[PDB]
Amino acid sequence: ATIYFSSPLMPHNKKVQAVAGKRSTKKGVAQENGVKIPFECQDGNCGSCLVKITHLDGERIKGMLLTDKERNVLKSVGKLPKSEEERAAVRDLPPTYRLACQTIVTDEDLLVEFTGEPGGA
Amino acid sequence: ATIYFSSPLMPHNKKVQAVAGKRSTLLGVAQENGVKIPFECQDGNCGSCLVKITHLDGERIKGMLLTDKERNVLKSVGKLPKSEEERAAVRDLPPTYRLACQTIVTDEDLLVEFTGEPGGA
Amino acid sequence: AMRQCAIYGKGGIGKSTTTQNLVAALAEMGKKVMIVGCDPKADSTRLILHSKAQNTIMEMAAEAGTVEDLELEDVLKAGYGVKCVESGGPEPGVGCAGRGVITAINFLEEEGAYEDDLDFVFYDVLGDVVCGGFAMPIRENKAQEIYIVCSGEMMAMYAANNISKGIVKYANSGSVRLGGLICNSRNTDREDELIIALANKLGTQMIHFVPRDNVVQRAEIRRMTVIEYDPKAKQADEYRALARKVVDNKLLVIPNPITMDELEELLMEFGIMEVEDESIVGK
Amino acid sequence: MRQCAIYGKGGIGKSTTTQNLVAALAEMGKKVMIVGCDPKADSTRLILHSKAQNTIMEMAAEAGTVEDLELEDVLKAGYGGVKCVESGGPEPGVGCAGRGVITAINFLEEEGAYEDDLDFVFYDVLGDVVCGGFAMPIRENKAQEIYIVCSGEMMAMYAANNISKGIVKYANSGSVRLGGLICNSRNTDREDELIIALANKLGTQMIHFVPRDNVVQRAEIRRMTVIEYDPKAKQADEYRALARKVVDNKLLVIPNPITMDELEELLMEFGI
Amino acid sequence: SQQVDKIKASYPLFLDQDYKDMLAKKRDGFEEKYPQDKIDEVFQWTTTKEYQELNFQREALTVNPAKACQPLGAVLCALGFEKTMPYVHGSQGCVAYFRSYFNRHFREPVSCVSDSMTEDAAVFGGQQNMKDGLQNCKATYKPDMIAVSTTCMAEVIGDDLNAFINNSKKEGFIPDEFPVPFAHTPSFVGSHVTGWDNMFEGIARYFTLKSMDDKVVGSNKKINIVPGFETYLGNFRVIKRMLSEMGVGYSLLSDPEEVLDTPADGQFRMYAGGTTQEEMKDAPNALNTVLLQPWHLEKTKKFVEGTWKHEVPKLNIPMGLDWTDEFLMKVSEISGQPIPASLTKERGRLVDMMTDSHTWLHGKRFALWGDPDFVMGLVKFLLELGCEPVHILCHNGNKRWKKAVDAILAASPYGKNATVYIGKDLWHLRSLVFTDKPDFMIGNSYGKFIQRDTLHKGKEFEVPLIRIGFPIFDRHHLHRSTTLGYEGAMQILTTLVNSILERLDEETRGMQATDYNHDLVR
Amino acid sequence: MSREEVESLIQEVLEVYPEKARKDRNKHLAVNDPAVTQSKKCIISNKKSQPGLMTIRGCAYAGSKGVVWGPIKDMIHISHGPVGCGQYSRAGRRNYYIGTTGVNAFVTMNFTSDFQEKDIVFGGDKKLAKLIDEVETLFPLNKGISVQSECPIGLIGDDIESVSKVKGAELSKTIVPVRCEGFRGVSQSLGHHIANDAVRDWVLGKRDEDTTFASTPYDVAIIGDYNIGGDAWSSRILLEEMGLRCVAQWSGDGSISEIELTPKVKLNLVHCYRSMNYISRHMEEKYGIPWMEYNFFGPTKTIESLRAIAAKFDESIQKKCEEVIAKYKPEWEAVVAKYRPRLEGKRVMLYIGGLRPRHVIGAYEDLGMEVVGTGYEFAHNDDYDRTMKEMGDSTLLYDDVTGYEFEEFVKRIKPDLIGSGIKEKFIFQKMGIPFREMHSWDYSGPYHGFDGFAIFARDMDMTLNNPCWKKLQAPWE
Ligand SMILES: Nc1ncnc2c1ncn2[C@@H]1O[C@H](COP(=O)(O)OP(=O)(O)O)[C@@H](O)[C@H]1O
Ligand SMILES: Nc1ncnc2c1ncn2[C@@H]1O[C@H](COP(=O)(O)OP(=O)(O)O)[C@@H](O)[C@H]1O
Ligand code: ICS
Ligand code: CLF
Ligand code: SF4
Ligand code: SF4
Ligand code: FES
Ligand code: FES
Ligand SMILES: [Fe+3]
Ligand SMILES: [Mg+2]
Ligand SMILES: [Mg+2]
Repeated sequence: ATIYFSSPLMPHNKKVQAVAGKRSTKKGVAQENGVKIPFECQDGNCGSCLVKITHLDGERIKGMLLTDKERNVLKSVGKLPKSEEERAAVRDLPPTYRLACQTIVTDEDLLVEFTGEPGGA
Repeated sequence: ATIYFSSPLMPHNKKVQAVAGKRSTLLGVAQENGVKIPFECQDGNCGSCLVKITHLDGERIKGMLLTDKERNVLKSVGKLPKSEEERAAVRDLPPTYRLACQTIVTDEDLLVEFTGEPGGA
Repeated sequence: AMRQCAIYGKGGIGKSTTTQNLVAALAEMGKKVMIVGCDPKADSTRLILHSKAQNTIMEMAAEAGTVEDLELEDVLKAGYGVKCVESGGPEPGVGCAGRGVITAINFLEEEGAYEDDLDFVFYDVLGDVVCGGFAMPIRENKAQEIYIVCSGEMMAMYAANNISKGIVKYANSGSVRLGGLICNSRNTDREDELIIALANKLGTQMIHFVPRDNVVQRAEIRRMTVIEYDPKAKQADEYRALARKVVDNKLLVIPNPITMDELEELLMEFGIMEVEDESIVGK
Repeated sequence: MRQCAIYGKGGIGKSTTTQNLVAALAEMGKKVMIVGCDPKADSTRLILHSKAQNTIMEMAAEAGTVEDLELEDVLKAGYGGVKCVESGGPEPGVGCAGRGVITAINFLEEEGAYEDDLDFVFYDVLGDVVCGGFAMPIRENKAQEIYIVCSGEMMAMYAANNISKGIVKYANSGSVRLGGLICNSRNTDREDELIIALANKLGTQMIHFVPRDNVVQRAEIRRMTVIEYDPKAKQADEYRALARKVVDNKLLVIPNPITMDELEELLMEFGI
Repeated sequence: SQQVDKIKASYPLFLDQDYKDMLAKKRDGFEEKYPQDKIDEVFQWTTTKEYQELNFQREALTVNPAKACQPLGAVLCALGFEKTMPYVHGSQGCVAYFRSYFNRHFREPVSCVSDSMTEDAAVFGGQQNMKDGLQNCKATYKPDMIAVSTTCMAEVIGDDLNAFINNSKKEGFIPDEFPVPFAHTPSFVGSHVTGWDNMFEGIARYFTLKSMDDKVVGSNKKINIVPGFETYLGNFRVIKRMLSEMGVGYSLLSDPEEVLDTPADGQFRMYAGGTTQEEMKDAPNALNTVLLQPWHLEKTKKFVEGTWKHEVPKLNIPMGLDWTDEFLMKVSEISGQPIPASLTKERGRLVDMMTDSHTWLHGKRFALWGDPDFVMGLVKFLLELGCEPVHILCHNGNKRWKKAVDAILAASPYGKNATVYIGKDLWHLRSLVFTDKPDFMIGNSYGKFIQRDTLHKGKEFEVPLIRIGFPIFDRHHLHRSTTLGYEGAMQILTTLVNSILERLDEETRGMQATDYNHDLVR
Repeated sequence: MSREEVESLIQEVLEVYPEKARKDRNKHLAVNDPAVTQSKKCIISNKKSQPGLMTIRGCAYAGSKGVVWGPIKDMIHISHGPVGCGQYSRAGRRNYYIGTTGVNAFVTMNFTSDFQEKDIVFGGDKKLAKLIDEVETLFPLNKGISVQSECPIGLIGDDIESVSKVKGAELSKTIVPVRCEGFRGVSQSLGHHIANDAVRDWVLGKRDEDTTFASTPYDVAIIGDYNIGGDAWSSRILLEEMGLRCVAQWSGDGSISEIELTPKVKLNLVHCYRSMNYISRHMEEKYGIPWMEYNFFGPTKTIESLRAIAAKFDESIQKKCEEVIAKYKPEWEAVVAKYRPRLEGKRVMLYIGGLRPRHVIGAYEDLGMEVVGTGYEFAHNDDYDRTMKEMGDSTLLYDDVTGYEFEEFVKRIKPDLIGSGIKEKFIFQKMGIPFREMHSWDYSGPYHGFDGFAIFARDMDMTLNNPCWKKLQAPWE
C-alpha cells in the first residue's frame, strides 16, 4: 500500500509505504512518518483528524465498512452528503472524506489531503 | 513513471506505466491509454490540452525546461502566476499547470487532472 | 441503422422549432428518434414533451451530487413516441458553457442510450460560437451529418462559415460531413437565392427553404409541434418534405469555407447591402 | 416563518437582549423558537427558569449517538409558548467548537421542528470568531435576517465589521442580509450617535438603543426575564419598542466593510 | 429428466448419460484438468513411505486438524449451569460457528450470545459492546446467570473482562448482585478442552473465592464430580446412575445433559436442568472432588486443591474394567459406602461379554484418535481386550500425556507396535494408515474421508472407520450412547465386535468366490 | 392481509427490549406494501447487530472463505490463524464438485496455519512462507493458493500481501491474499465484496494478453451459483440444451481456468446478486460484458428466465428455448398435478440471509403455497427493493431478526412451515411446526431447474405432511 500525504503546511508531498489492514489506523502511519495531522481525541468523537482520501487506482477500490460512529462524526462536521451516505450503506464504498484515526489502510494507492485544521472548518 | 489520470469525465482514475523521456509527450501516453484529453492543434498554440500536474513524490521532483511557447500559451490561458514563472526561470522547476502536448514524462509519480474543457475556462 | 445528425446555427433563428418539427415529421414515418439539446437555453424539447422545461442533466447531477448516480428514466423522457434529453449548462460566468454537453453525451454513452435501438439521433447544438463543448460533437466523431440553419442575415451566414471551418478542420480524422443548409425566412426578398449562392460557394446544397408561418406561434402557445396541431396545414407539409429529403440526403461533402470579403461581396450581390466605393470614404 | 440571527462579541448583553426580544414577541401572541448557538449554556436560562438547560451535544454523548436522541427532551417550552433549543460545544481543545451548531441545526431540520406553524426563529450565535459552525448559518443560508449587537468599544465595532464581511462573502449564494445594528449602552458619553454613524457608514440603519439599568439584574437573580418580571418597567417598554421595530423592519441591505483606519478615526473623532 | 413416480436426489440423478456428457464436456473444454494418468501417479505417490517422511517433516502447515478452539469448550461448560447464558465477548462469527457445530452434533438447539464486536471495537475496544450486550441479554432472554468467555479478537487487543463487567455493574447496565462469571479463553492456546477447564475454573472462583471462612470440608457429606468436556449424554447418565446406586451423596457440576436432551412436546424450553448456584456455593463443603478427565482439568485441580482444601484423588477416566474398578473403590473409600451387588453383577456381565467375544477381537490392529483422556481410556480398554493399537493420535496432547500413554503401553504385551503421536493431524494419520495398514480406525466423522482414500487404492487396502468421539455428523443419535463405566465398556465392546463381524461378512459375500466362509454362526 | 394486527404484533414483540435496542430494532421490522419501489422508506438493512440478542449472522470470513473461495476445487485455501475458524467451516457447505480429493481437488480439506501464542507475539509471516513452501512440496497438482485471513491476522499486524507477491514470483504461481477478517463487516455481506475484490485484483486479469481461446458468439458464464446439491449442474444442463456454451461457473464446481477465461464471454448470467454483483459490474465496466439476473426456482421462473436469456441472442437460440420448454413441460406439469393438492393453501415463513427468500417464493407459489413472512440476515436495501413486489400484501418483513423476535412471530402467526438454517431448525421442530433447511436443502436437492422442482416438491410434501407432527401432544395431556 502506497500513501501520498499532501498539505499546504507540508512543503512537499510525502510518499510512504504502509502495511494494509493493521490495527493501528492511518493515524499510526501518519505518526510514524511525522505527518502532522491534528489528533485531539482518543475516542474518535471529535473531527480533528478529517482528511480527504483520493483513490489513485480507481479500478482497485476495496469495499469497506463505514462505522456508525464515523458516519455520525462525518455528518457532524458536514462532510458527508446524502448520496455518499447512501453509497456507503448500499455499495459499501468509502466516502471522499474520512477520519485518520478511524481509517484502515487498504491494499491500494491513496492520496491523503489535509489542511492542518480540524474537521468542520 | 507511474501516471494517475483523473477527471470528472472519467468514472475512475486510471493508473498507467509510462517510459520516461519519450519523444511522444504526455499526449502520446494519454492517447495510447484512451484518456480523452482534448487535443485541438498540432503546433502547440491552442492550449486546449491544459492539465494540472501534481508530483506525488515531492522528493523526486525532476528539473525541466519550460519552453517559451508553453510559457506564452499558459499566459494566454491565465494558468501561470508570476511566482511560478520566476520559480521556473530561476530554479528550473515545473509549474502547476502544463500542456499535455508539450509535457515530457519524467521518472516520478504524477497525478494529472483535467476537466475536459479547453484551457481558459 | 443509426444516423447521427446535428443542427447548428446562430441563436435565435429557429433551430429548436425546426428540429422538433423535423422529429415530429419523422415519427409519423414509424421512425424512432432521440433529441439532445446541447444549447444552454434548455428549450429544445419543449414542443414535444408539452412541459414548461425538461430538467437538465446538470440540474439532476447537482441535486443528486454526481452524474454517476443519475438514472436514464429521469433523464430520458419519452414524448410523441420519441425520446428527449437536455444537456443544460453551467452558471453563466464560471466554467465553459459547453461543458454540460460534454457531461451529457459522455453520460449517455455510458448508460446505453447510444445503443442502436433508434433510427435517428439528433443534436440541437448552439453554433453562435465554435468552442469546446459546442465543437465536441464534431471533435469526438459524435455527429455524422451536420445541418446549418441560416437566414438572409450577415451573422447567420458567418456562423455557417465558422461551422464549416470547424467541419473541414475535423474532416481528416473522422466522418463528420455537412449534409446541407436549411433556410428560415426572415421576410427577406432575396434570401432564398442568397443562401443558394452561399451553399454553391461552400460546395453544399439547400435541403429545403422554410417559410415564415404565424401558425408556429399558435402551435407553441400549446407547447405543441405544428405537425400535430394542424396535420393538414401547408407548414406541416413543408416540414414533412424537409424530413423526407433529410432521410433521402446522400450528398455529404467537406465544405469549402469562404473569406470575409467573399461573404461581403455575396451580400452585395443580392442587394442586402449597398455598393461600397473607395472614393466615398472620407466626407 | 422568519429566520433571524443575533451576532456580536461575547459579553455585550446579547443573550438577555435576545431573550427580552422573544418574550416581548410572545406577549403579542406570536410563537417563537430559540436556538442557542453559543458554547456557553446560558442562552435560554431566562425563559425556562433553569440552572442550565441540557445541551444537545451533552445528550448525544450520554445517549451514545444523535440518532437515539428524541425531540421532546431537547425541545422545551417556556413562558409564552416559546420553543427552546440549546446547542452546547465540545470541551476546549477537542476539535472545532462549532460542531454543536451544525449537529443541532441538522437534528432540528431532520425532526421537523421548524414547520410547526412558527413565525420567528432566533439563532443566538457567538460572534467573536466567524468560522466553522458559527459562520454556518451564513454559509448555509439558514438565517435570512441578521442583527449585530455592538457598543462604543473597539472590540464590538471590529466584531460588527467582521460579521459584515462574512455577510458580504456569502451574499451572492443566498438571501442573507444584515437588518440593523442593535446598540447596548455601558453608560458612556456620546455612544448612540457613534453607533448611528457606524451603521450609516456601512449602509444599515440603527434599530434601537438599549440603556443600562439595574432592573434586568434584579430579574436575572430570579431566573426571570424583564418583561414578565414587571411589564410596566421603562426598560420593558423599551424592549417592546425594540421588538416592534424588529417585526416591522423591511430594510435588507448588503453592507460594505470599513477599514481599520476608518474605524480608528471614527472612534477617535467622537471623543473616545 | 425426472420420473414423477421415482424422483432422484443428487445421487443418482447426476449419474445419467446426459449429465455425464455435460460434465465431460465441461472438464474437457474449460477446466485444463491434469491427465488422469498424472492424477493416478500422484495419488499412488501420496501413499508411499517417502511421502510419509515428507509429510512428517512438516512444521508450519497443518492439514485436517483434530481439535477446535477454546470458546467452544467454554460454551459447552457454560451450558451446564441452571438458566445460564453463554456469552462470547468478541465477533459474532465465532458464536455462529459454535452454534452450528453443536447443533450438527447434538441435533438440539444451542443458545449462545455475542456482543458483535466490529472494526470500531477493534480500534477503540469493546467496553460499550460488553455493557450493551449484558443489558440486552438480561432484558430479553432473562437468564439467572451470564457466563462470559473471550474470542481471539478480544484476546489479541487486550480486552480485560473484569474492568468491563465492573463498569457495567456500577453504571447501572446490570444489577450489582447479578452473577457474571468470566474467563479468558484464547484460541491460540490449547484446544476446546482447555477452554472448558478455564471456564469451569472461572465459575468456581467467582462463586467460592470470597466465601472461604465458613466452609469446612465434609460438612455436606457429598462428593463433587467434575466431568470435563463431555459430548455423550450417556456418560452423565451412567455416572449419575452408578453414584446413586451406591447410595453416595454427590453433586454434579456443569452437567448439560438436561438442556441438551429436551423433549419435543410443542414447547421450546430454552433452559432445562443444570447445576444450581447453591450447589456451586456449597461445593467446598464436600468431602472431596473427583475429576473425571484430569488431563484437561489441571487448572481446576490447582484451584480445588489450593483454595477448597480438597485432596483430589489421582484417578484416571472411568473407561474400561480396571479404571472403572479403581474409580468405584476410590469413591467407596471416600464416601464410606460399600459397593453393592448390582455393580458386581454388572462387572461380571462385562467380563462375560469379554470372554464371549475374545476370539474375534484378538490381534486386531486399530488406529485411533480423539481427546487425551478419551484416547488414553480407549487404548487401555483395547489393551484389556487383547486388541493391538498401532497409531495413537492426539492433536492436543502434551509430553506428559504421551509419557503416561507410553508407560501404559509398556505394561502390556500388546503395546509393542503401538506408537503415540502428539501435535499431528489427520493427514499424518492417513499417511500412517497407508504405509502401516491397521484393521480399523476409531474416531470422529472426519476420518471418513480417510476411508474413502484407502478405498481408492483398493478393496484390500480399505481401513473401515468406527465412529466414537466428537463430532459425529454423518450418523443420527450416536450422542445418546455411553463410553464410561461398565455400560460404556459394554457398548464399546459390542460396537467393535460387530464392526469386525460385519467387515468379515462383507468380505465373504461373493458367491463361488469367497462365500465358503459366509458362516451363519459366528 | 390484516396489516393492523401484524403492526400491533410488532409493537408487542418489541416491548421487552431496552429503549435503545427497541429503537434500533423498530427500523428492521416492516409490513410489506407491494406498491413501494424504494424500501429505504419502509425497512432498513445492512446495519450492525445489537450486542447480546442471539443474531444469526456470521462473519466476513464465512462470506469469503466459506462462500466465494471455498467451492473452487483446484486451489488450496489456507485459513490463516487459529485452528477453530477453519475447523468449524470444513465441509459444512454442500458445494458439489468433481475431482480427486487430496490430489487435484481440495474442497473438503482444511489447511490452516494453526497459530500459537508465539505466532501471535512474534510475527507470523515467515510461518506463512514456510507453509506455502510445504504446500508446494506436498500438493504439487494445485493450480493456486489463497490465504483467507482470520481475526488475529489484522490485529497483530501482518503483511500477507508482500509474502503473497514474493512467493508467487518465486514459485511462478498465483497467490491471492484475502483480508476477510471476522471483525470487518457486520455480516457475511462484506466477505462477498472482499472476495470479489481479491478475484478482481489477483486472478481476473491474468489472461488479458492471451488470445488463444476460440470464443463463439453463444458463450455465457454462470456467476453466483455455488452448486449446492448440484444446483449449478441442473442450471447448466438447461443452458446447454438451449444452444448456449458455458465456459465458467462461479464458483460451485469452479476452477481457476474458468475464472481466468470468464472475460472472454458474451453474456454474464448472475444468479446471486448479493455475492457477485461487484464482479459482474467490474467486468461490465472493463470488458464491456453485459449481465442480467435469472431465476431457476420453480417452473414458471425457469421458463421466464429461459425466455429472457434467449431474447439476448438470435432466433435459433429462441427456437431451441421453445424446444426445451416443450420438452420439459410434461415433467413439471406431472409434478404439480401430483403434489399441489397436498400442499395447496398452506402458509410458510422464510428466513434465509441473502438472495434465496425472494427467489424461492415463485417455486412455493407454484405449488399453491403462500409466503406470509420473509427476511434476510445480511441483505442490503436493493434486495428489499427487489423483493417487495414478489411478496403479498400486508405480509411480514424482517431484517436480521433475533431469536426471540422470530420465535414470537412464529408463535403468533402459526405458519404451516418454516424454511431456515440449522441454528433455528430444532427450536421450531420442538414446537411442532414442520421445518426445512433452506441453506443446505436438508441434505437433499438439487432444487434449481425442472429436475430440481420435482425434488423440491417431494421434500416439502414429505416434511409438511409427515405423521410425526400429529404426535407432539401426549394422549393423556
Ligand atoms: N418556421 C418558423 N416560422 C416563423 N417563426 C419561427 C419559425 N421557427 C421559429 N420561429 C420563431 O423564432 C423564435 C425563436 O426561435 P428559436 O427556435 O427559439 O431559436 P433557436 O434556433 O436559437 O432555438 C420563436 O419564438 C419562434 O416563434
Ligand atoms: N440592558 C442591560 N442593562 C444592564 N446590564 C445588562 C443589559 N444587558 C446585558 N447586561 C449584562 O451583560 C451581561 C451579558 O451576559 P449575557 O447577555 O447573559 O450573555 P453575553 O455575554 O453573550 O451577552 C449580563 O450578565 C448582564 O448582566
Ligand atoms: S451466496 Fe449467500 S446464507 Fe447467495 S452467503 Fe449464504 S449458497 Fe444462503 S441464501 Mo447459506 S446470499 Fe448462497 C447463500 Fe444465499 S451460504 Fe448459501 S444458503 S445464494
Ligand atoms: S469472526 Fe470469523 S469465524 Fe470467528 S474467530 Fe473471527 S474470523 Fe474466525 Fe475461529 S478461532 Fe475460535 S471460532 Fe472465533 S474464537 Fe478465535
Ligand atoms: S471554449 Fe467557447 S464556450 Fe467554452 S468557455 Fe471558451 S469561449 Fe466559452
Ligand atoms: S473554525 Fe473557528 S470554531 Fe472552528 S476550530 Fe477554527 S477557530 Fe475554532
Ligand atoms: S483524533 Fe479525534 S476523530 Fe480522530
Ligand atoms: S494540443 Fe493544443 S496546445 Fe496542446
Ligand atoms: Fe433433537
Ligand atoms: Mg434553441
Ligand atoms: Mg450570553
